[PDB]
Amino acid sequence: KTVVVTTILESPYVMMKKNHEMLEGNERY
Amino acid sequence: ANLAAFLTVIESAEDLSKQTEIAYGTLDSGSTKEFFRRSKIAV
Repeated sequence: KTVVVTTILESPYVMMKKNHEMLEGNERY
Repeated sequence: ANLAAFLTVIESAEDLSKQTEIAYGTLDSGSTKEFFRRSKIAV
């Protein structure tokens, strides 16, 4: 069911949240 | 000409943080000081 999604941190398309060092899951992006 | 020109002629929190000459403060004990202390945003 789940899809494997590939990305790169090329802002503003994909960028980690504030204090992402402690953030994980789909929420960190 | 320049006299004629004379007569004729902070906007956010980030602009406040950038300006160090202007001083800003909060209540000593309150949700505001705690919110700033526990915040993780750069500004």
